[PDB]
Amino acid sequence: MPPYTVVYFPVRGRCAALRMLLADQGQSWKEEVVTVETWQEGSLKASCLYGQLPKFQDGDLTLYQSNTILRHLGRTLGLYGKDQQEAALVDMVNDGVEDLRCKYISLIYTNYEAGKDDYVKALPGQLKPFETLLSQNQGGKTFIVGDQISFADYNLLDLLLIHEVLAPGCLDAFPLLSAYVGRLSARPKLKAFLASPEYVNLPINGNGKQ
Amino acid sequence: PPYTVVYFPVRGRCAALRMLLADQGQSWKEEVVTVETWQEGSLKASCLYGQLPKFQDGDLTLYQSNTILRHLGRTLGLYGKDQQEAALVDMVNDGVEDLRCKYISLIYTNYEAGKDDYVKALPGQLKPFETLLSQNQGGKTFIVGDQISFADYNLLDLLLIHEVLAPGCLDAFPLLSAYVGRLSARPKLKAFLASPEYVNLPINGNGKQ
Ligand SMILES: N[C@@H](CCC(=O)N[C@@H](CSN=O)C(=O)NCC(=O)[O-])C(=O)[O-]
Ligand SMILES: N[C@@H](CCC(=O)N[C@@H](CSN=O)C(=O)NCC(=O)[O-])C(=O)[O-]
Ligand SMILES: [Ca+2]
Repeated sequence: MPPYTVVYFPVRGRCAALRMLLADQGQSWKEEVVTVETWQEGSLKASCLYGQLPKFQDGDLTLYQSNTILRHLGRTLGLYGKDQQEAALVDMVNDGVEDLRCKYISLIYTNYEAGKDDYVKALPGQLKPFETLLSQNQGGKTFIVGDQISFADYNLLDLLLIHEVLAPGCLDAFPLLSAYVGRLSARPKLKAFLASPEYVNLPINGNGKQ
Repeated sequence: PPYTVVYFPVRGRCAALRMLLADQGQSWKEEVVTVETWQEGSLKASCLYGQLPKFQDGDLTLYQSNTILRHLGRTLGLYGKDQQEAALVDMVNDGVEDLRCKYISLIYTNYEAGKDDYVKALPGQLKPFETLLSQNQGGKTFIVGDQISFADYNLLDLLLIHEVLAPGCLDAFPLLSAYVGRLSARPKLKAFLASPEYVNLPINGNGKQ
């Protein structure tokens, strides 16, 4: 059996980035799907540390919190910068990605109809920091931090992909981020994963909105 | 080092990192940002995500409170003994961050009408931390492993501000209760928590708590 197990609802959501990471790094993992019906049962939810998913297993290590899973995999697979200084920059990027993801999730699940217009208008200002970071790192020709891929790249990549769906052409204003999405998405293992049913046949979110 | 904390005159998202620096015997400077300065626009525009705190470690400039905590945890050896513990430390910190976000939402956007439901839901929000303690050396040491981590400081702050919001919220949790008393008694931290540097700052920026 695989050493890694992802326990989550049948959506990309907060597991999209970690899955891209696993696939691109040639890692093996199992998908344990939890249906909304099974979740309503209460048993599993009550057993979850913070009463939520994703839940992740690495051998007998049981983790919760999507960013905890990303950092754990980043640590173990060498995707956390070349030194302590870079590790901090990677965290700074991931925390920024998380802040915007939280806003994105809030829109999708609690106020889509009445908040989309404002969200899209504010989007450029929210994406600009990442374009700025790319511009300050090798002209944005490599990764978000340093000269090697990090877990933050996978999280940012997902953030960009879902926003292109939410607001088509949103990266027209950000040449480096646009090229970055195309470049990372072309990586052999990641490219195959992104085109596979395992990824394509899952909705981005669980409420039919995107 | 040297360390510089750039923030508004409140405890807020710098409380935990300050407790960490003080408890670890580190020296740092406080750059207090005024309303005029922030409204002026220049400083804000220069911040990566347009927000504070901003942190200086020598020639390294950081933003994001949890990035600062993890950086100090990494460089000062407050991140568990190995990868397994580091993951648990992250799990705790992310849990603390989630509740802090809910707390922030309450304080700044729905205090009057939302306090009732928030306090009613609080016990269920704190229980996970009691459970974590119960599974680590009977809760007699730290939140993860046998050494203090950056998550301990963040959790400690979370618990302190909730005791203000809802007095007695830890009475049902013996491990958390003893944990707060134990951590708060650490010499350097005790002195810091009793100093006006800490005491004379409001918890939040809108006078609510
Ligand atoms: N800070 C946590 C959040 C986990 C979370 O919000 N999980 C949701 C599904 S993903 N939603 O955007 C969840 O488990 N919802 C069910 C419930 O809350 O009962 C994380 O894993 O990043
Ligand atoms: N995710 C960030 C949030 C930083 C933040 O919210 N900063 C606020 C002050 S603390 N508020 O609860 C801030 O800089 N507000 C001024 C503004 O946003 O113009 C962090 O540092 O954790
Ligand atoms: Ca240590």
